[PDB]
Amino acid sequence: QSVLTQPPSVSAAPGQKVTISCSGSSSNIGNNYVLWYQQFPGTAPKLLIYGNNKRPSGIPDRFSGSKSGTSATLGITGLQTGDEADYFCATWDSGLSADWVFGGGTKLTVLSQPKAAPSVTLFPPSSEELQANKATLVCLISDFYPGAVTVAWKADSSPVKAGVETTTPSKQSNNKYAASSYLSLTPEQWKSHRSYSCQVTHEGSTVEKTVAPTEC
Amino acid sequence: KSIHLGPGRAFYA
Amino acid sequence: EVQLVESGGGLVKPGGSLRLTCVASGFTFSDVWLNWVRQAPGKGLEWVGRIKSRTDGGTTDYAASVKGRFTISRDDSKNTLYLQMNSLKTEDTAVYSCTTDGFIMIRGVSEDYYYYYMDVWGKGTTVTVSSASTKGPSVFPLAPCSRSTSGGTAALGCLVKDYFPEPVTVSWNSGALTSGVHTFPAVLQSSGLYSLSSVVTVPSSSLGTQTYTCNVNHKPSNTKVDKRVEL
Repeated sequence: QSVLTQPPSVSAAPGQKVTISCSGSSSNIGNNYVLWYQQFPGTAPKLLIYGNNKRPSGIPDRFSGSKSGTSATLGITGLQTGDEADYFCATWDSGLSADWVFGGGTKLTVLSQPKAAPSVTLFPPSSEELQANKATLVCLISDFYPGAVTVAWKADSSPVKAGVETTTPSKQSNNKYAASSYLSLTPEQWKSHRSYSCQVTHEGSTVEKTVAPTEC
Repeated sequence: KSIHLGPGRAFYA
Repeated sequence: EVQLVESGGGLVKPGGSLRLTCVASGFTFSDVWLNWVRQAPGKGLEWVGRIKSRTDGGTTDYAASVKGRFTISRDDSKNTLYLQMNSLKTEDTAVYSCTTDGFIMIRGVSEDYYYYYMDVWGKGTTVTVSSASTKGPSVFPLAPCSRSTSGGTAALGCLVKDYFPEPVTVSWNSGALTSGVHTFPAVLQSSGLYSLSSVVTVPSSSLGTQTYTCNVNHKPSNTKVDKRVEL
């Protein structure tokens, strides 16, 4: 659900380098010229790259862009803490309306502290709520760094997409991150499965909690 | 001579 | 002081209309092409349409997702761009921004190249297409399914469900309790309503020593709720 596909998150320490990929079709990246923008919170996007690989004046050679086929890549070397920002690719469409089109964005973390795995707490629906003819399972994710996770839900160990709503990650007052995921079901659905799991994946590692209706 | 690279732009000018 | 400033955003019922305006300053507005773009919460940027400059014919282009419903017009004499949105759908909900098409020109050995890009961006105006209206929260206790006893810590809390608009304020034991309290950002459901959770961590061994009551305050609906959480 973004015309051009980027990874949601990338990170490395100061001094290091990083690449951010952007995947499209023949009709955007394939035919046309790719642009890259840097955006800070609250601030207008700044042009970083145009014409696939050209830097505006003031953009240092640490930033570089390339394109091949239907993908484009942005490279950043000698990472500075000042580079921590969102990066997104843009090009246009070759169709009748020639839309500008965008990547979903990549948040780059410049590592200033050790990676922290998320603390995860999973709550069942309350007795009160079930009597209100509703059921929400509540999965609370905190204290992770860098600030990106992906959340998967299971019922009787099989994937559940329906009735799921997850927040974006948010900065805690201590510079780590928090997120929340809500699985909404009917009381009768609730009572129908043996277990339910909230599985949070952070930096290749997954932390999971489970509940079973039978305890409650 | 002017070349125009953007959406909706007349390449040539 | 080159700038674009949008206004006109607000809450609108599905099937409704709304007109946004964008005011330009600090540059020759009539010389440039302009775009409307929009971004839903947790989603990527999406182009809505453009209108070209008078010299380039002044015509409009629209995204397939809004063509027939949205109309873009400019008033060069008032440095103003408009977006008239009709038959609004819940899925049109977004922060809508205006942008210019700028360029970098490279003087070639014979011939000049023009690389265009969205240059000046406004800060945006929020459009909410929803049937939701002011509503105070339902509040439910959060306790573990498994008896959370012996050993380390226990988590307990309050689920603050289905309110509109933001914000809600949650305190614990009238503000006496602050240690181990974590209130999370709200999730927006497809109904248009928010829900959030607030949790408290305590030593498990300590569990029946005292009480825990969350004090939920919803100023927009003038609702307050105090709820004891028993584990």
